[PDB]
Amino acid sequence: AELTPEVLTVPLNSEGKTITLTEKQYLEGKRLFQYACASCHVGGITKTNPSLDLRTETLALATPPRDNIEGLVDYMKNPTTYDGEQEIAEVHPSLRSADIFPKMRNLTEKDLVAIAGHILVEPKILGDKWGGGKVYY
Amino acid sequence: METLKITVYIVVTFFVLLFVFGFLSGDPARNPKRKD
Amino acid sequence: MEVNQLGLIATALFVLVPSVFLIILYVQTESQQ
Amino acid sequence: MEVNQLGLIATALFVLVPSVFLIILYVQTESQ
Amino acid sequence: ANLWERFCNWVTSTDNRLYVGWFGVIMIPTLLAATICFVIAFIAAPPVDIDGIREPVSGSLLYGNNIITGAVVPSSNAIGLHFYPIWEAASLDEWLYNGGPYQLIIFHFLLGASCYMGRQWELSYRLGMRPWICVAYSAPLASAFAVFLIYPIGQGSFSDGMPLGISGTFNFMIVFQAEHNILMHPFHQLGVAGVFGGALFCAMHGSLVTSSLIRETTETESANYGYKFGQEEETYNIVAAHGYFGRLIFQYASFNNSRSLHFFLAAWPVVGVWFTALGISTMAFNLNGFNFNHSVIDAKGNVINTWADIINRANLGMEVMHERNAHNFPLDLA
Amino acid sequence: ELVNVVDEKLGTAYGEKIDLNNTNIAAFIQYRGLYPTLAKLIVKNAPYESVEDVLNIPGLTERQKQILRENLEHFTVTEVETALVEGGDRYNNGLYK
Amino acid sequence: QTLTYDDIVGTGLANKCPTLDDTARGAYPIDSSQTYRIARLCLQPTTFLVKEEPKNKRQEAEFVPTKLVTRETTSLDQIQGELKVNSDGSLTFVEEDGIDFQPVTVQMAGGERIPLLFTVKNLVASTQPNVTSITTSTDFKGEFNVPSYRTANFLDPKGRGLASGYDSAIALPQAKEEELARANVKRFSLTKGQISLNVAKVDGRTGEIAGTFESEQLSDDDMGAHEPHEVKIQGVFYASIEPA
Amino acid sequence: METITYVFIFACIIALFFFAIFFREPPRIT
Amino acid sequence: IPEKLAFYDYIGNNPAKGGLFRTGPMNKGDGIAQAWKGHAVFRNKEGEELF
Ligand code: CLA
Ligand code: CLA
Ligand code: CLA
Ligand code: CLA
Ligand SMILES: C=Cc1c(C)c2cc3nc(c4c5[nH]c(cc6nc(cc1[nH]2)C(C)=C6CC)c(C)c5C(=O)[C@@H]4C(=O)OC)[C@@H](CCC(=O)OC/C=C(\C)CCC[C@H](C)CCC[C@H](C)CCCC(C)C)[C@@H]3C
Ligand SMILES: CC(C)=CCC/C(C)=C/CC/C(C)=C/CC/C(C)=C/CC/C(C)=C/CC/C(C)=C\CC/C(C)=C/CC/C(C)=C/CC/C(C)=C/CC1=CC(=O)C(C)=C(C)C1=O
Ligand SMILES: CCCCCCCCCCCCCCCC(=O)OC[C@H](CO[C@@H]1O[C@H](CS(=O)(=O)O)[C@@H](O)[C@H](O)[C@H]1O)OC(=O)CCCCCCCCCCCCCCC
Ligand code: HEC
Ligand SMILES: CC1=C(/C=C/C(C)=C/C=C/C(C)=C/C=C/C=C(C)/C=C/C=C(C)/C=C/C2=C(C)CCCC2(C)C)C(C)(C)CCC1
Ligand code: OEX
Ligand SMILES: [Cl-]
Ligand SMILES: [Cl-]
Ligand SMILES: [Fe+2]
Repeated sequence: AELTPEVLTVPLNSEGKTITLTEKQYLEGKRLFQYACASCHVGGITKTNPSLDLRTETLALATPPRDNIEGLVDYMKNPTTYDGEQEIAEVHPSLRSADIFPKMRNLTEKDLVAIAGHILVEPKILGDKWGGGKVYY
Repeated sequence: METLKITVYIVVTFFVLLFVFGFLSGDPARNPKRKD
Repeated sequence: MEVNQLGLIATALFVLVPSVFLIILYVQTESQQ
Repeated sequence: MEVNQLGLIATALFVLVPSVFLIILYVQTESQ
Repeated sequence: ANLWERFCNWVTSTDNRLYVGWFGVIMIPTLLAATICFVIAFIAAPPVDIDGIREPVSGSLLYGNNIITGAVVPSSNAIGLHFYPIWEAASLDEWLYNGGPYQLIIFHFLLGASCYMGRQWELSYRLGMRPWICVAYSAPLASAFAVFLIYPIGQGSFSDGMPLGISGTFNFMIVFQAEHNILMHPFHQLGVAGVFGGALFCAMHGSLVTSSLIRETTETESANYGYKFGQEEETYNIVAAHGYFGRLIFQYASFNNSRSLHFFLAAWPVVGVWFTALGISTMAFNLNGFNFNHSVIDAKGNVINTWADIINRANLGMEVMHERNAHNFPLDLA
Repeated sequence: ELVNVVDEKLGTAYGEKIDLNNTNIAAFIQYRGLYPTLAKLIVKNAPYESVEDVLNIPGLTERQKQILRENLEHFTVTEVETALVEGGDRYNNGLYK
Repeated sequence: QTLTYDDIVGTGLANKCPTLDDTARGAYPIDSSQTYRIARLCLQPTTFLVKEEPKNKRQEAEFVPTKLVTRETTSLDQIQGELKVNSDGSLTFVEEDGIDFQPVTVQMAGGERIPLLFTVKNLVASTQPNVTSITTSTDFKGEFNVPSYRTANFLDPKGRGLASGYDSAIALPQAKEEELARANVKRFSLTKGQISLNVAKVDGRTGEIAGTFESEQLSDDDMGAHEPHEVKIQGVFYASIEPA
Repeated sequence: METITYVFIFACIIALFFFAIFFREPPRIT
Repeated sequence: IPEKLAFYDYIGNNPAKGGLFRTGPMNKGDGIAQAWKGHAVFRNKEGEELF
């Protein structure tokens, strides 16, 4: 197996538009996810609230939908609850909350998309392990 | 219980003082060769 | 038969303890002469 | 506890027989 | 002389069948209290709520144990590291429920065994000996301190000290492997080399000296009678043992100096057990064994399991079953 | 005479649908729009006689009643089971990942 | 006075309910048009009594004293609810929330440990009718729920449980499962208890009251493995009333 | 019976300790 | 009649009803007494009390 453009092709938006990532961006996204996210989201779970994972099926059913780069980027800008009814920048790292979540201060918008692609590519590689938890280690 | 606590404190105390004073009593001289 | 379980241990010891006593005294008698 | 009631006699003979053997040999040693 | 000097002279007498000494003055009462309490609790103590969840574990013979399953059970998690003398309980019944005997035993025992170490130095001084036997003993003593004192400190509870029991000890080792991957820790690997190598070198030296015993007996008597206690001369031909062993491997992998040989025998196990005691003592602060989980991945990024991942599947079984009623939140952080 | 009541519930509609009287609040993550706002309301008002009684929850918005109407097919009600709703287990049932 | 945590920590006082001066023997006027609440209800047990099993010949069981083994972990506090005024003039307290349960283990002569879920969950306690004031002769009588001591996830030592766990004795693979049924099949009990609260001290100014309570409830049945005991708990209480 | 047995054996060992120390073959310098 | 008194009036507590090699407690023979059953009164068909 290898890391191929077809693996590295994920939804850009919900219209169906897609986009294709390079090896370099996916690896950048992994490095950055580790820097800013993995303390809570290692392997696609969420330590501080296990009921919500980063499986693409979970993301798809969020409001707004987040199985695509734009809505994931928007979530890193202005996060909300799963039903979209409340904003949670106060307790979830975001660009809106770079003052109290310092690690977001220096993230470029291209950095956020790398993080999104990583999140969207990783379950295609790991399948159930991603968001699965210790059952699948 | 109060009575047990005091009794243990005294006992412990007594033994601890034996230890201190015993080693203070010229313990270096108590060997089979040189009495410094 | 529905028999006293301890009968066995009782019988074995009843035999074994006094017999070993006698053997001990006999063998050390022969080691003298 | 629903233990094996042949365990008492196995344990007892396990101790008694070899111990008696040793004692016999030791005493006849001390008397020669 | 006067009373206190008579007492001092008796305490430090080299004529007592057992040496007392100043360290002995503390050692004797603390070891007696530990032993007496331990023997009575092992036989008759009622069940103890080790994990603080009102789920008492039965450890004594009279409450359904045998020699292998019985233990004196660590004190309640609800207590943590708080001091729980008898006089702090409202009743002996409360003290027994919450595991008070464990604290009494371990504290008197750690103190007695520390003074046992000091007593070894003390007699060696009174006899005119070199003093470092007690250093050797420090390896087992430090081991004991680790499982009964240090590891509870780092983890916040004497409920995680090692139980005083055969199966309790196994319980402690299994949970330790899941919580710290001690098998993958270099210091415990050093400890295994320490004790395997101790055993190996023990058998080697015994076999080599035994092989070169000087014919001093007939075939109908124990070879052991060829040696007489205090005899001037050596009863084995060390040149011959070197000649044998030097050829078994090669001439310089072998020791012809007795003093250097015996110093090696002392140092190998002592050092190794220092390291494994330091290993428990630092995993006490959650610096754990190497972690190689998902450490190999393929060009795409599939996980390619190694033997470390199989170990981890075992660890995970231990993790999720131990203390099955004790965790409410998803990480087991102590 | 002696049955495990949770196993017996798995043979009812609790075993296939979200039981508004019984299921843990994490199950409402399964369908879009229910979590957490409406899941909390459903649970707080939780003893319902019929699934449709959930549309009468005081305060719903018009969009909320719609989201609920879209997911009635996913809901059921069975008799409240004491072992499922005690201990706060509807909010946290001891299962994480 | 105004104590702090650091004054109290470790002393055993955190398990004690507040008290009222021996001179607080006043009256709290109840205004029927008004609506009321208990802002804090505190219950501190002082004795646990367990009904002994009168053997087959029986004659009559007594409640025997017991020894507490679980330390100063027994009190119920921060309990809140509305005090309603019924149309017949009685008052009814309806518990809403609070720290309203404590597991307790007491020990009987001979060594039997008796756990119990000391609780007033879902308390509803009412006064006699036509109560125009709360006084030092006001009583409430009430009933509460006693849920199973262990909840559904609780696993027994052989890994068996209600909502989780093995459903058989797995160490006895070919035992006859029939005489093991009562241990293999976990059951969850919900029983009722009764409580009397007898107001003996009233500060009509501040709306604080205090008194003694007695309750009766069952102990743990170990999710159906054995029969429970009847337990009688006695102690003291404190409540503060606030207009709602 | 099983408890008695374990305690009996343990008790015999403690008595062995006493004799092996205080009633040993004394070492002498031949 | 208190059960304690009625239990003395029962030959199974007569110490002269045992045997040399019948070992153990009296409960091992007749069992662990639970209750007095009552005092038995026999009558024939003519209503005479019989003893
Ligand atoms: C060498 C003797 C010795 C030593 C060192 C210990 C050591 C210990 N015992 Mg043990 N004990 C001993 C002999 C000893 N014991 C004997 C012989 C018995 C049988 C009576 C016991 C019975 C016993 C029980 C029943 C218990 C202990 C406990 C303890 C622990 C704390 C004791 C404590 O708080 O004292 C504090 C120490 C001091 C106050 C001494 C300080 C020394 C200064 C110089 C003197 C201070 C003045 C002092 C306050 C005056 C006393 C009176 C005053 C309060 C009015 C400690 C591990 C307890 C335990 O293990 O709990 C987990 C416990 O429950 N011991
Ligand atoms: C099949 C044989 C075998 C061999 C060769 C080893 C070898 C080893 N084991 Mg393993 N082990 C084995 C079977 C074996 N094991 C079995 C059956 C079990 C039980 C299931 C274990 C359980 C076990 C545990 C639990 C651990 C080890 C560890 C070790 C290491 C240290 C062992 C030690 O000091 O021994 C004592 C022997 C000596 C001190 C003498 C010297 C031995 C060395 C290894 C030989 C020197 C080679 C030399 C440099 C090369 C030739 C020289 C020439 C050019 C002149 C070493 C890699 C430890 C480890 O993993 O460390 C990483 C460890 O933690 N072993
Ligand atoms: C072949 C496999 C193997 C081997 C060789 C070892 C070897 C060892 N293990 Mg490891 N272990 C293994 C597998 C293995 N283990 C596995 C699979 C697991 C995971 C399940 C572990 C988990 C594990 C843990 C968690 C620990 C070890 C420890 C140890 C050491 C135990 C000996 C010791 O501590 O002595 C040291 C000496 C003592 C402990 C004795 C102290 C003696 C006191 C001071 C005196 C006592 C006196 C007594 C009461 C009275 C006598 C009186 C009498 C004369 C009448 C040793 C290095 C232990 C360790 O490192 O301890 C520091 C430890 O805690 N192991
Ligand atoms: C004065 C002595 C005495 C008395 C009256 C009792 C009385 C009792 N004991 Mg106790 N007991 C004693 C001594 C005594 N014991 C001693 C010394 C021990 C330690 C071994 C015990 C250990 C003990 C236990 C473990 C138990 C009792 C129990 C009992 C009860 C039942 C006894 C029974 O079945 O006997 C049976 C009596 C016999 C079978 C007669 C045996 C005598 C043999 C036949 C004579 C041997 C003949 C000899 C070889 C002939 C050769 C001579 C010739 C060659 C010259 C009873 C109340 C039991 C009980 O119910 O307790 C709750 C019980 O479980 N006892
Ligand atoms: C688990 C293994 C292990 C045990 C059990 C052990 C035991 C012992 N080693 C001793 C010595 C030594 N061992 C040494 C090196 C080693 N020892 C090792 C491993 C061990 N050594 C290893 C691996 C090495 C290589 C480094 C040396 C170099 C020495 C010594 O100098 C010393 C000795 O004197 O040798 C003869 C003795 C200490 C005597 C004493 O303190 O009396 C005091 C305590 C007494 C008399 C009674 C205490 C009773 C207590 C209160 C009982 C209750 C509490 C316990 C902790 C219960 C534990 C229950 C268990 C089931 C876990 C004792 C026989
Ligand atoms: C087909 C063909 C080729 C067949 C023909 C065969 C043939 C003739 C071949 C040609 C020869 C040949 C060698 C070919 C090449 C093969 C080759 C080199 C194979 C090598 C195999 C191999 C690497 C083996 C490993 C070596 C080995 C076993 C380990 C060495 C490491 C080592 C030194 C071990 C022990 C460490 C150590 C210092 C021991 C001390 C222990 C100790 C102190 C014991 C106690 C003690 C010690 C004493 O010392 C004395 C005194 C006394 C008292 C005493 O108590
Ligand atoms: C690039 C990194 C930077 C470099 C870093 C270097 C770090 C290395 C540290 C070196 C330390 C120096 C060596 C040790 C001290 C010493 O030499 O001892 C002194 C003695 C004297 O030797 C004896 O020497 C005698 C002469 S004399 O005493 O030296 O004068 C002679 O009589 C006799 O034959 C001979 O055997 O050595 C010996 O007796 C031989 C045995 C040596 C054993 C080594 C020490 C103990 C080993 C512990 C191993 C632990 C194993 C744990 C298992 C888990
Ligand atoms: C702990 C401090 C966290 C860190 C660091 C990050 N996230 Fe997070 N994430 C966390 C929580 C508690 C939640 C749930 C919030 C809620 O109540 O809804 C989330 C949720 C998300 C989601 C949505 C997943 C879904 O299924 O809808 C995403 C996409 C997400 N988080 C992403 C994310 C990224 C990219 C992070 C690094 C920059 C990151 N999180 C950090 C907790 C924490
Ligand atoms: C004087 C002197 C000396 C000596 C000393 C001694 C000898 C001491 C002793 C001491 C001791 C001898 C001690 C003891 C201790 C003990 C203890 C402390 C115990 C405890 C126990 C307990 C507490 C128990 C309990 C219980 C249990 C566990 C179970 C069942 C029940 C009961 C409750 C019983 C010398 C020589 C040094 C010198 C100097 C002087
Ligand atoms: O107690 Mn004994 O064990 Ca050390 O972790 Mn947490 O805690 Mn419990 O869990 Mn896992
Ligand atoms: Cl466990
Ligand atoms: Cl937890
Ligand atoms: Fe040697």
